[PDB]
Amino acid sequence: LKAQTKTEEFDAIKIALASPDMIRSWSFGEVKKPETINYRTFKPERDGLFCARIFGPVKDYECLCGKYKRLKHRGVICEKCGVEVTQTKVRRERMGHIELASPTAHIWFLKSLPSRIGLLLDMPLRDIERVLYFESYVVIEGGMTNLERQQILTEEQYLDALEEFGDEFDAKMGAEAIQALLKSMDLEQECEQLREELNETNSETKRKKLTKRIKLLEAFVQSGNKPEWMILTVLPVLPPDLRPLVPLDGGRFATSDLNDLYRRVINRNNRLKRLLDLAAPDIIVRNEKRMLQEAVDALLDNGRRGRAITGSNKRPLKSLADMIKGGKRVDYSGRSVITVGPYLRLHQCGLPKKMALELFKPFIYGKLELRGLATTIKAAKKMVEREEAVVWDILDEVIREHPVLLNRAPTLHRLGIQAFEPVLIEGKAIQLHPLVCAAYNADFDGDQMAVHVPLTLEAQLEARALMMSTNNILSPANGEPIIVPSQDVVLGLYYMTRDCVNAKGEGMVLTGPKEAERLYRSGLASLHARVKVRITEYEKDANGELVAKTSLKDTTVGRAILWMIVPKGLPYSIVNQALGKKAISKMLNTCYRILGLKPTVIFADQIMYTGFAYAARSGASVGIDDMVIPEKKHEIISEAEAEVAEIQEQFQSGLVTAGERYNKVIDIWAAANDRVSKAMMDNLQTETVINRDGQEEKQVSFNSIYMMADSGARGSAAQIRQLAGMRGLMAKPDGSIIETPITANFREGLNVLQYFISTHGARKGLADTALKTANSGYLTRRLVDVAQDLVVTEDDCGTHEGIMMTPVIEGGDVKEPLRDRVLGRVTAEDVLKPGTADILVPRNTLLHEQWCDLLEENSVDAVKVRSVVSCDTDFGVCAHCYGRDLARGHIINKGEAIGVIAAQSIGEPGTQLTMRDITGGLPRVADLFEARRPKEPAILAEISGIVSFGKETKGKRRLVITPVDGSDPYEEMIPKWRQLNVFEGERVERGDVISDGPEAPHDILRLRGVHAVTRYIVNEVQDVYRLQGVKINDKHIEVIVRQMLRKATIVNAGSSDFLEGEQVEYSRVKIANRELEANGKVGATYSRDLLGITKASLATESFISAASFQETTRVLTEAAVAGKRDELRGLKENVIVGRLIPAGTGYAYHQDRMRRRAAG
Amino acid sequence: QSQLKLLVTRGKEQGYLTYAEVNDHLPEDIVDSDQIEDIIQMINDMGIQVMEEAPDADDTDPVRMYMREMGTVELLTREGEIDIAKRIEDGINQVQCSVAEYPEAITYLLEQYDRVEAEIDPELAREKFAELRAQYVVTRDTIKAKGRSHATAQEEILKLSEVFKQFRLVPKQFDYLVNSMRVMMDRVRTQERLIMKLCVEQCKMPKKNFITLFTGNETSDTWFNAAIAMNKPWSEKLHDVSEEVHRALQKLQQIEEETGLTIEQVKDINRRMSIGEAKARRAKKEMVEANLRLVISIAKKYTNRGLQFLDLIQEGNIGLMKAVDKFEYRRGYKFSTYATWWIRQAITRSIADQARTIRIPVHMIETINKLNRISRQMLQEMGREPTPEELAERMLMPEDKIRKVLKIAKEPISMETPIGDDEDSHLGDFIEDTTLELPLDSATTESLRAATHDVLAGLTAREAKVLRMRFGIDMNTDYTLEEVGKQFDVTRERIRQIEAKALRKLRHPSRSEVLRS
Ligand SMILES: [Mg+2]
Ligand SMILES: [Zn+2]
Ligand SMILES: [Zn+2]
Repeated sequence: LKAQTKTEEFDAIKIALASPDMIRSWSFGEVKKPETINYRTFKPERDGLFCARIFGPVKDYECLCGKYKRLKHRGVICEKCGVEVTQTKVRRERMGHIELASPTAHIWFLKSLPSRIGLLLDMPLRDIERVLYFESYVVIEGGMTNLERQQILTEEQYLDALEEFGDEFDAKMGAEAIQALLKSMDLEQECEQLREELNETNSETKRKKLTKRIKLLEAFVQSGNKPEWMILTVLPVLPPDLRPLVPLDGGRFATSDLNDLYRRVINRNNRLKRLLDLAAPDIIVRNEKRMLQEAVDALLDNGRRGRAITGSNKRPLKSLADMIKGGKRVDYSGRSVITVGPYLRLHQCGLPKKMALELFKPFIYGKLELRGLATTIKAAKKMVEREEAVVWDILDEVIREHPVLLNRAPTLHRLGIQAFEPVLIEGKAIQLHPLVCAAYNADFDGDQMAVHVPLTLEAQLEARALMMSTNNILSPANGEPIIVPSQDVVLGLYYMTRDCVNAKGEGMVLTGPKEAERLYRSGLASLHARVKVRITEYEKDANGELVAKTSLKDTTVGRAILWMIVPKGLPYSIVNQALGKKAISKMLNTCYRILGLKPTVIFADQIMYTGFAYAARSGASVGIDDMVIPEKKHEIISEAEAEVAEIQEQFQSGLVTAGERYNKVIDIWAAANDRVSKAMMDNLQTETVINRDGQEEKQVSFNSIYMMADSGARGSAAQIRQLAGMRGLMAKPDGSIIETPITANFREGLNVLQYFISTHGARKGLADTALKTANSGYLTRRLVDVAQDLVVTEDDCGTHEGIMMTPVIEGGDVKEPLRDRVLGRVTAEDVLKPGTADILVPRNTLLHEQWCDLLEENSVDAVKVRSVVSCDTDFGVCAHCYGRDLARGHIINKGEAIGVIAAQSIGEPGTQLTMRDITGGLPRVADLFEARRPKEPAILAEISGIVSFGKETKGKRRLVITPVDGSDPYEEMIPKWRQLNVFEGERVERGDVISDGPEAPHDILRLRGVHAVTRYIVNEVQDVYRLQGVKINDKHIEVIVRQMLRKATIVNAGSSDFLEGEQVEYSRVKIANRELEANGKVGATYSRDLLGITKASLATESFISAASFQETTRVLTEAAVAGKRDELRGLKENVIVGRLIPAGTGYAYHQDRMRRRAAG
Repeated sequence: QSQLKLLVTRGKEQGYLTYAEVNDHLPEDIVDSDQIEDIIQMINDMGIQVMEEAPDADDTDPVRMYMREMGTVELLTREGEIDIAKRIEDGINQVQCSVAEYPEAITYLLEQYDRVEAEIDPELAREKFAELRAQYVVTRDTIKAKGRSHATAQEEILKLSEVFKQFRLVPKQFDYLVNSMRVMMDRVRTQERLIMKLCVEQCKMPKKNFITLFTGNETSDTWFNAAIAMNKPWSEKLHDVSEEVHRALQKLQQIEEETGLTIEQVKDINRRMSIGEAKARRAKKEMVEANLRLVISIAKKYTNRGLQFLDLIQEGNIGLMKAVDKFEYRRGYKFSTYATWWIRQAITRSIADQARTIRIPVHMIETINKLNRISRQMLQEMGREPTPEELAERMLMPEDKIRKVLKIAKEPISMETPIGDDEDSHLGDFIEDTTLELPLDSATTESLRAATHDVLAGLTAREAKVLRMRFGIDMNTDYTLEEVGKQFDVTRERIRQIEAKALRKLRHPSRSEVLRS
């Protein structure tokens, strides 16, 4: 016994046509005058676009005239002027209407791609429907003689036909004619007869138009809308505040264009009404009716046909549709230039005093009046406005454990916004932790970040348990750590290793911490010698705990003191025995997998502090003498220019092919470039001599430059090679290579010539950078648009099937192994063992248990693993099937948001992808996702049979292959162009190569298999990441491939209607509920279908979601025709409506409300 | 064929959607803003099947389509026009005479004249209205006397008609009368259609028998009782409608008594009036239709001034439509110029008002234009810009009046205007709201309520209520010293004494002090 008649909670929104009476329901009056505001009093006219009686009062509670003023009469209307005196926001929500004389056609249902009003009626758009309602060619409305039912007549034909019969087939012209046409139309009886006729002895020569309209006609009638509402007789009016005319500065009002529109439509409408009472010349009235049509069509949606100008602006007018067709500013916000803060922790950030003061203004006020100090609220404002010492301490109180999350401009992935604990800093700049400075891809060139204050209570907890930086240790893309130490610190820890012989060395042994006293107290060096000390190791096994292990190893001074930082567990010493390079992060990762969060977090702060300090102690610089050139430079160059000299002389005397001597001399310089590059590296690498005890020995150069390169810290071979070696082959704007490489280098002088050559490289470098940077995001938008709706649900289903994971082997002819692609992966089912037992069924391959997959030798290189590609889940994703890979170490928490995290990780490294039988680059990634057929598609054997020619070029034709065996034949079509690969008579299998060329994913999925096509996409999209050298997990590629195969096509006979291509969501859920419902024969077998990102994203349930990205004018229209309703589970559509996100912190909310909507 | 084959075979798929290609490979007048959206819609999105929906959908302008129907010239000469005008006057005269035939139109005009004198020469009014009444009172007597069996009696009736035709009535009067007569006939055919619907359908009486019977008297029950006494199978059903037919006949006879006219002829006079209506209306339409050109030619000069071409030529059509009404062929003046003024006045009296979004009076428009017309010379007849003080000096108005006039000019500006050309600017996006209050301001007002609600607690009842009621708080309507002095016995000064004492109390608490500012 509910039936509440108020504005409560809604579970869904519906969209449908509006009856003229439907519009009347919103009408709080009828606009009748084009008048807006008074010319003198600046007061709302009587019944104009801005009435006070109709819409709302200007001032808050006082009426128009002034008979009633204060809150005395908030429910009663005025005596002299019917002005309901409530609020002024009423003027922001009130509707209102205009009632036209003759009917008018709605521009949308008229001319919006498919003519809805036409296709519903079966009639031409800009051809017949135009000449019939613009008063040109009268139309019929059903006749029982001579004339059909919807033929078009001229004036001459009209009177001739009228004279022959007449007074029994009456059929008007224009707008009201189409109304009687749509009104007279019987959707019911036509839906029957259309079903009868369009099924009688007709092959595929008709079924197209047949199936289309009958599905459309069936839809509209069931939608609830009467085709009468198509062309309106009553056009509703937009609330005044949403199109105001507000006085700016010193007169000069500023209005919206809708006032221009509404004013025109009214004027044209009234002249129409006035002419329908005076003398009515057919030409005059009909023209005015066409002009009302012009006015209305322009107001609803300009588009489209000329664009109504006026308003003095040479620019068109912003109509209703154009105002809703195609960013979100917020309170409690701020931004500032960022700066490094070494003294910080990993969960802390430097937030400026004056900045934080104005940011927590509402919190400072409350706490002030809470404690005392301020007598009242306004006392606090005056108290902080006059920054009164005591206020700052209270500020130190409110920001205590109140997390503030930071954000940088280009937010590619999840680690763009991370939370910290606010730390007051006397300054106007925002300081950041130098570790998470890499996740942001942020530099201190002058880059500036934004800050947000989680106001809500749980919004603070969302920030602390999720967006807090300390929970984001690992990258969501690849399992490896993301806050790993960078340039400055890493050279620091590399300088803390690097065993140097003797030189204040000697093996004076002690016990760890005491060595620290040794280093500060001089005497001994630091990079020596080696030297031995007592290492107290700790290890665990089986029953865990800790097992000590004191011993005597030969480390160095650096390795000894550095050992103090290392946590309780770990292998110890050996992690420090190496150096600082990539293992610097390797050490961090292993610590996380064997320890946990906290020990790893503090370990990072410690390793950060260590690097900076000792690096500062080291003092590695870069004098001009640090980048030494090889002595053989001038030698090698002369030799190369000697060789190329001999070649040019040969070209002079014919001999060698002069057409391509360009290529071979390039190889000479290219060889020459490598010779200098190798020579420079071998020299600058080792060098040195030292003098160990009895002198004479060799290590590796301490050449600062080299140390930086041999320890990450922005120092690669190519850059170094340009420093001392030479800038090699340079590109030419043509795309060709110049045959005179820049022999010189940056250490040396550079000629004006070769710089003007290298200028091209830089220009095309920055420019190409500019394109792929925006093209990267252009991809991410498509990735998200299709994927941001699926979230890991229904816990963990059954099923065992899943792609057999195997090490990516190019080693067929090049040797290149990678076998870490199974970890945190849930097992399919007991994947054997050269003997027996071993691996369980649903056991996820641990980080330590994948290392156990080496104890079973190189024999075991194949394991079936549950993937998002499979998983007999319905509208979500099984937790087991996914994995675990997060910044978190466990499996994904139920109700995460795989889609967005997947897309972000994929489109994040897009920044480092170079666009161009190998396309290569970001564009290559796009084509694989779009599932596009190659420019020269290969062909496959659909059914295994015996190959034979099917009439040598007898068509048409062009060769023909026909693999027939067992039963029934096939006739494939070869276009002579391109050869073959299987002679006649030979037998083929189900999907064999007979073109040996590029494969089409459509054919692969269609014939080879789903595991095959998904394996193809993943292994082919990864292959473009290998070359760019960007690590990204296969799961996320599989995730987008998941709903890349969202829908299918049914082929047989079921409750679903055959030709319709529907998604396996409804398909599986309906085929499971038909085997045991009445009969499996009332259902068919479906067939998976490959569709690209865009083509897949195009299809989605919510009509609100679609109106986000795709053409709103289309989607909103068609979704209006049939009484559709969003209800209401998507992410995107549930964001614009501004409610809880059906995932993560929400999810639980939606599930409760989802089940709640089962009573009715 | 051409378009279909060229479009499909070319676009496969034209790669980067080469729009600027096949649009040139299309017929008809090019450079349109209509055919554009119909190609951007098909190419992508619903590919493959969309390209088959296009051809099957392929298997324009207001003004250009208006000139099309106006193309039907049917122009006139001095002979043609006067001919049409002659038919107009011919139609009109028959209407008035048909009205003059109506005795109740004369008697009502007589009745309403006595109303006028009971409260343009008053004696002249008393003159002609006396003449009409005289001819009426002499014609009225020649009716029942029956002397001269409506032959010479008919002569005095038609003489009375001419006397009525001498009267030059007002448009509202003629329309009211004519409308009244058609309403009367509406009641007549109401009764006729009632008798027919009751006797023919409900009583199963054939339409042949009903037309043969009723057409006679149509009022007396001589036809009804003879239809019942016919002993036909459809005669016995008439008994179930005797009261209805009787009631209808009695009311129709009542109408005979109302009009004082023969019911078997009221249709005749009303018929001829209707005929004339169609005739005159017809000719006037032909008139407005023929001189349709004149509208556009003169409206072309008034173009572009806050109102489009269609609107201008539309008021010129209603401007022309009025001119045709007031004109006679018995006039040396032609129609070509007389209509032109009415059209000029028609649209100029429309460009004046329905042009700018804000209202404006005609004198404003004339004053504003006069200012511009004057200003265009001051900067050209000198060399420098026209100063506002000097420009106001060259006019009858002072100067501040001119200043306020310029504050009404321009539409003005629309919000959707790009400004800083960002991504993307709009003037209406910078417009701040001021009707809303700061949340800070709203919070303090609430705390203020709490402050006052808590301070009046540390007061006495005969002091809290006193302070509360006087300055009107938490009770809406505030009262005065008397309305509070009456409810507390002691009047005026006593209550003001307490009111001041309460204010004395608030000289130490700091709450309301800081709330002040
Ligand atoms: Mg930067
Ligand atoms: Zn009022
Ligand atoms: Zn699953």
